[PDB]
Amino acid sequence: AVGIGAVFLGFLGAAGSTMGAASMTLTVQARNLLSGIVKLTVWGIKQLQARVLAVERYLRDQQLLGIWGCSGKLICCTNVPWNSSWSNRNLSEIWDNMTWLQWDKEISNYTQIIYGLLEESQNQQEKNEQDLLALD
Amino acid sequence: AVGIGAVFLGFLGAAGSTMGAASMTLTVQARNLLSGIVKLTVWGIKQLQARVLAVERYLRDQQLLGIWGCSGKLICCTNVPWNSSWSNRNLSEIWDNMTWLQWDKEISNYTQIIYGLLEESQNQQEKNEQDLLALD
Amino acid sequence: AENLWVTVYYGVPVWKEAKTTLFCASDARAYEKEVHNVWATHACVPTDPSPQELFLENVTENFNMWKNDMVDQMHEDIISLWDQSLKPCVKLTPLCVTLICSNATVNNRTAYDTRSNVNVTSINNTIMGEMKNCSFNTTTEIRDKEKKEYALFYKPDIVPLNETSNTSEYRLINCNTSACTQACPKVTFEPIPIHYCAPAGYAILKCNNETFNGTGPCSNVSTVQCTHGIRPVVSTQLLLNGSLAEKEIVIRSENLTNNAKIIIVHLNTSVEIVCTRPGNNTRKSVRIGPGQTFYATGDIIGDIRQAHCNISEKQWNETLQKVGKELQKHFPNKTIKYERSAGGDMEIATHSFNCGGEFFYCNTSKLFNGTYNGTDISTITLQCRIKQIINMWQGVGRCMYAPPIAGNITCKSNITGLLLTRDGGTNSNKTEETFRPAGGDMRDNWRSELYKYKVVKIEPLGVAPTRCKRRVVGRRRRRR
Amino acid sequence: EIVLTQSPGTLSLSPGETAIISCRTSQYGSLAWYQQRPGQAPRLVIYSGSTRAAGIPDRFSGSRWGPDYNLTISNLESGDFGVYYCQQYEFFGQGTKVQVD
Amino acid sequence: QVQLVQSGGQMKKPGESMRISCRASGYEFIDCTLNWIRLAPGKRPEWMGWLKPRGGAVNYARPLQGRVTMTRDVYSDTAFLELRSLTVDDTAVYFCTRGKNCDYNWDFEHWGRGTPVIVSS
Ligand SMILES: *[C@@H]1O[C@H](CO)[C@@H](O[C@@H]2O[C@H](CO)[C@@H](O[C@@H]3O[C@H](CO[C@H]4O[C@H](CO)[C@@H](O)[C@H](O)[C@@H]4O)[C@@H](O)[C@H](O[C@H]4O[C@H](CO)[C@@H](O)[C@H](O)[C@@H]4O)[C@@H]3O)[C@H](O)[C@H]2NC(C)=O)[C@H](O)[C@H]1NC(C)=O
Ligand SMILES: *[C@@H]1O[C@H](CO)[C@@H](O[C@@H]2O[C@H](CO)[C@@H](O[C@@H]3O[C@H](CO)[C@@H](O)[C@H](O)[C@@H]3O)[C@H](O)[C@H]2NC(C)=O)[C@H](O)[C@H]1NC(C)=O
Ligand SMILES: *[C@@H]1O[C@H](CO)[C@@H](O[C@@H]2O[C@H](CO)[C@@H](O[C@@H]3O[C@H](CO)[C@@H](O)[C@H](O)[C@@H]3O)[C@H](O)[C@H]2NC(C)=O)[C@H](O)[C@H]1NC(C)=O
Ligand SMILES: *[C@@H]1O[C@H](CO)[C@@H](O[C@@H]2O[C@H](CO)[C@@H](O[C@@H]3O[C@H](CO)[C@@H](O)[C@H](O)[C@@H]3O)[C@H](O)[C@H]2NC(C)=O)[C@H](O)[C@H]1NC(C)=O
Ligand SMILES: *[C@@H]1O[C@H](CO)[C@@H](O[C@@H]2O[C@H](CO)[C@@H](O)[C@H](O)[C@H]2NC(C)=O)[C@H](O)[C@H]1NC(C)=O
Ligand SMILES: *[C@@H]1O[C@H](CO)[C@@H](O)[C@H](O)[C@H]1NC(C)=O
Ligand SMILES: *[C@@H]1O[C@H](CO)[C@@H](O)[C@H](O)[C@H]1NC(C)=O
Repeated sequence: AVGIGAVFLGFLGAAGSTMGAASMTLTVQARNLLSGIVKLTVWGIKQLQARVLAVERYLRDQQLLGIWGCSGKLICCTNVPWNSSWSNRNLSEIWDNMTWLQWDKEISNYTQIIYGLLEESQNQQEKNEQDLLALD
Repeated sequence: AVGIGAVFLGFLGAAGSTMGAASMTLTVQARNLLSGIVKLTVWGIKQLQARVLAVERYLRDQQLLGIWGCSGKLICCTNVPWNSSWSNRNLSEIWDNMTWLQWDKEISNYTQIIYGLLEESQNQQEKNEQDLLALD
Repeated sequence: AENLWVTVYYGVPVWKEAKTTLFCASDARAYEKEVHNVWATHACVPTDPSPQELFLENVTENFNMWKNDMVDQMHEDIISLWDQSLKPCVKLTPLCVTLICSNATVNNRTAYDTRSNVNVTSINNTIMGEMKNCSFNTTTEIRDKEKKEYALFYKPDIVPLNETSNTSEYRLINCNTSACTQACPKVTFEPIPIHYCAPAGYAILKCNNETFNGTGPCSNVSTVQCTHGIRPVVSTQLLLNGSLAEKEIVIRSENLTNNAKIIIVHLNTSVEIVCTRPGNNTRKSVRIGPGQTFYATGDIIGDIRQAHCNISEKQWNETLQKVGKELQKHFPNKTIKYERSAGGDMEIATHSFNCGGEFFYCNTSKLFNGTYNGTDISTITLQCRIKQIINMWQGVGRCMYAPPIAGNITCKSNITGLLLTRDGGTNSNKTEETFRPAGGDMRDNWRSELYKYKVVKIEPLGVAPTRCKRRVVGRRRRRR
Repeated sequence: EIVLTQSPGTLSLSPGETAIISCRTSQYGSLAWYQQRPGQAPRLVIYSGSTRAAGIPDRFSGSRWGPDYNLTISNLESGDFGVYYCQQYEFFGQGTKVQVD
Repeated sequence: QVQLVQSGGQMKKPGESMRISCRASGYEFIDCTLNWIRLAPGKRPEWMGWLKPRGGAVNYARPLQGRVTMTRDVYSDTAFLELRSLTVDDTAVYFCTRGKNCDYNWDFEHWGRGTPVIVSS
């Protein structure tokens, strides 16, 4: 589920390996997600549409990270406990068997709850820290 | 002036309530500010124009938060004291009577001073922390 | 949950199979962006197409060539390119005046195919004889004076017998339905290789285990930023200037038992074909309107009576034999019997292609006249015909006129694939063997090249359990 | 080959009684059933195995695994009698006739 | 919408040819596959051929490919058919036919009203 990252792979070369042997391309994956590629004709519209859609994708992802207190990092520990309804998952295969491309299917149908949980916990922590600073 | 935040209101539903309650809806307004909505014709220009202006406004707001040391949070305590020229505002009415839509009319004619004071104090603190680290 | 906490991860290797608009990357470089068009100078991007392939350890992905939307993207881009490029050029509407035509005349030329001088067009029957000499009143620039111009048209470009069967008066064929536009001479454009590059946030996957049937898993997967050079060539009954499979001949259909579904055959060794129109065409230039010029073939000087294509006999014979062997594997315990083209419009009843801006049509009965798993038990010559007025693709309503090209024209090509269909009802004991050549949408041509690729969007955010509670505690957990 | 073979060719059925028809298939492929209203143009009934055509009540149903399909028409009304054909990519079965007693 | 019009009936002599017409409406005639089915009385319906109106490509059932010719006209939305040499055994109804999606050759639509023709002597 974690390990020491690298950037020399260039792009998505892993993939395939387990999560503990695949969560290491985070730098390069973050890089390539936005960088590049770059008589009357209209394909300027197509190029602008593609560029704007990519930029909006990146901004939405960064905003979702920012709400949860995770902006400024790729890895991010959080406070939300594992759901009361799950308490069951196959962690023995999380650590060293399932690749991300497989694990992403098992968290589907439940991801929507996790974002709300993270948001609520972060806002509680925010107001708690503000109160703590305002205590004295 | 502060409240335990929420996201279940969907959009701008409050409004109206005092600042101490209207300050709970920060997450949903932050979310909806950028997300969505999404033979030869030109309204692609209109759509691209709208998207680009929305993204530019969001980037300007985030940059202004970043300069003041507030990027990554919705609430943000700072160091700038209440202005020497003000020392008069109606705080009993701030906490539980005035809504944000009313209070925004009173901080007008003076906000431009705050947008300088905040960055001044932040840069002072930045160089102070750099010097403190350099001390060892 | 005293040992169990979530964790956010970003930049994670996950993707899903969405669809998007791809970038056009040129050859790097042949584009003069406005001076002339070679394929897409006004529109497409010149940039480095270096694929930079990457292999993946244990990935297994499902590919489908028939549902590959990139062929639809190619279709739309090609149609838009041709439509916007032909738009500024001259209109042929003023040229629809009544044409009085007569048989051509030869000023003592010589014939290639026999050791004697030309005597009569009816016996010297090629180019001359199929081509009519027409004269017509046309307007000068000042709109008050008219003159007797003349030009020589191919017989398919003119239509009698709606001018009554005794008048010897001819129209242009297009005027019955639509008005044509001439191709701008500076715009003349040819099959430059093109590369497709994914936009930001999308990855183009490629399958290297070439021998998969076309719809199933592929294990030798690889990732590429820009596809290899695809040539936007268009031809019927035969793919040319294509790639080649590393294994021997390959055959592809979503259901071979579904007879109406086209069968694409992909070769491993190319068979060279040479096509030529001898004789020096003289480009006549006649004025229309204030500042428009119309090009037409004047007299044809030099030796005339040939319009041929040539294919090596034994090479094509063995290629067809290997096709027959593979189809015998797929269709067990029965022969394979190739046959003449089924019929239909001449754009698909004949092999079609363009060389040097001149459109060719060639009778292919010489080529598919086979028998059991091969031909029955030296160069094969294809008689051909030429048209100038063109319906752009199959049956789309956009017409075009091709200006003639002066001097003799010769082109070479590598045949790489075939397009076949099968006989229908049965008569079981005597039907499964039959196969014929068939036409093809340009989707069928471009599928043989965009076979390999798939488009997926990155989902760079993921969640998983880890050992950390934020600022508080650790974790007890499991292992494989 | 002989891709389709329907049976029974002749069937006698009283009104309100359930009908049964079978179509073999010697090769893998789609299957279907057509209703020939007597002296009229036939019409689609079932296709792709068990899926019903548009506007057909639920009386018409069937199923298969591989080389044998059973068609059943519960409580056939008088109007739905006639001749029924089995089709697969080009072929037609010899047909099965149902008459009202 | 789908609509398959057809010509009326007629009576023919042995060795002579017939022509038949079938006209489309309510959809794009160029892109959609079209079919023809013979339906003789009291025996197997027989396949006759296909037609793709875009390119005019055709394909024929083998026992009839020495006689059948199938054509179309895009600007009139009309399909046409012919038998180059008849016999009494050709007595049957002729049904021009589509598929409803017609990304699939099989049919899977009307079946327009048909047209009966008899060969007699
Ligand atoms: C399949 O693949 C084959 C190659 O394997 C392609 O073959 C080429 O076809 C093109 C036409 O489609 C040919 O282009 C023409 O070549 C002529 C000869 O070129 C030689 O001689 C000239 C001097 O005469 C030299 O400058 C040149 O470097 C060569 O040594 C040119 O004279 C022609 O010029 C005309 O076109 C150009 C470009 O538009 C204009 O700028 C000119 O002003 C002029 O109008 C023309 O370029 C090419 O020669 C063929 N190559 C070979 C090796 O034979 C097939 O085209 C391709 N597609 C098909 C369908 O077969
Ligand atoms: C394609 O293949 C055909 C057939 O093989 C080639 O035709 C040949 O063309 C040459 C000229 O290019 C002819 O040469 C002449 O032959 C006569 C004798 O017949 C001789 O008296 C002349 O002096 C001259 O040499 C040759 O006859 C002719 N062959 C045949 C069988 O007609 C053709 O050249 C090939 N290439 C192309 C581009 O068509
Ligand atoms: C390709 O070229 C061949 C040979 O030039 C063409 O074959 C000829 O096609 C015509 C028209 O179909 C045939 O005409 C028929 O002839 C029979 C007698 O054999 C007659 O009874 C018919 O009424 C009709 O006139 C001709 O026989 C045939 N000849 C040969 C040698 O095949 C072919 O049509 C060309 N195809 C294309 C697509 O250009
Ligand atoms: C499938 O057909 C091929 C022939 O099409 C049979 O194999 C043998 O193939 C060679 C090479 O093509 C034939 O020799 C060549 O014949 C051509 C005339 O077609 C000639 O132009 C070449 O110069 C060379 O002589 C050879 O004749 C042929 N053998 C026989 C008995 O025809 C193969 O046997 C066939 N498949 C089966 C299962 O029989
Ligand atoms: C095509 O027809 C034109 C017009 O009839 C021919 O041009 C004339 O040819 C005659 C001799 O045949 C000359 O006296 C004239 O001077 C030519 N020009 C005109 C404007 O009349 C032309 O030669 C014919 N070409 C062929 C190949 O038959
Ligand atoms: C061609 O040459 C022959 C023989 O020399 C001659 O009779 C004829 O007039 C010449 N011109 C034409 C157009 O045939
Ligand atoms: C077709 O092949 C047969 C083989 O028996 C041959 O007799 C015939 O002449 C060929 N016809 C053509 C036009 O190639």
